[PDB]
Amino acid sequence: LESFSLTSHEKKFGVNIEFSDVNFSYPKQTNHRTLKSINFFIPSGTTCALVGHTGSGKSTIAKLLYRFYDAEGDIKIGGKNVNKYNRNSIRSIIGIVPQDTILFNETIKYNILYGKLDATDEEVIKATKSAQLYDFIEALPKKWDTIVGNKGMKLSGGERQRIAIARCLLKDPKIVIFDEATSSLDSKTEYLFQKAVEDLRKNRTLIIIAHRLSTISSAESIILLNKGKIVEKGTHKDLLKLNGEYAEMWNMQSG
Repeated sequence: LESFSLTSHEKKFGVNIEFSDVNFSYPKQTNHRTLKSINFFIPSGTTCALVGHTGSGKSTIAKLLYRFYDAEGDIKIGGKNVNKYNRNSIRSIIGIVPQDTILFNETIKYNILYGKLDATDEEVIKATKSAQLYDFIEALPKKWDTIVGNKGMKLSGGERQRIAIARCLLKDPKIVIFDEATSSLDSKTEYLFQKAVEDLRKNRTLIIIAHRLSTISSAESIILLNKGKIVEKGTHKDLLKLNGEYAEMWNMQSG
């Protein structure tokens, strides 16, 4: 098995992603599939939002890109089939910012550099400034050396996810998978999000798993899943005009 390699252009600007007639069920899910005849293509260096009710199969798409499970059908990165490569060379070009990040019981700086144990203090500062985490850390009583985790200072979900964003910028992958955990209790969370997304997206292919549709409206492509099937695809304006399920959700969430 080969090791995945990005072209020089791909390294500079990002890589495309395609799923072709992809079908999956989890090992214990012995009656039904979580994903059904999934076809989509993400152009390199663009953003793609995956939307849909819980159950739709949104997060399973990510797990298959990161090779957590094997699917039937074809997953291709940069036109190349992932089944020709060893898993670790695929994962090295993908960064996950999950809904919920578990912290090591260690300094905040240790938790960040885990993205790339190598990083210079300078790369670490830049990552933490992009993640919107620098003023939070400068204000801490031990700053960098503050012990976090479950013995240690407790961080919100928003804050832990900013560590995850920083880990990811340090990793510097060419694919970023970002499960959004903005809160409709506080509009600063979404503004922080976008500030991060702006830096995250820079010269990368970015997939956003969205639960709140407003985080996603300027995404170059939105894919709406309904029970494992992709039922609609396009940009925000087009999906509203379609007046289908994305328009229904959008209006419920808008009130």
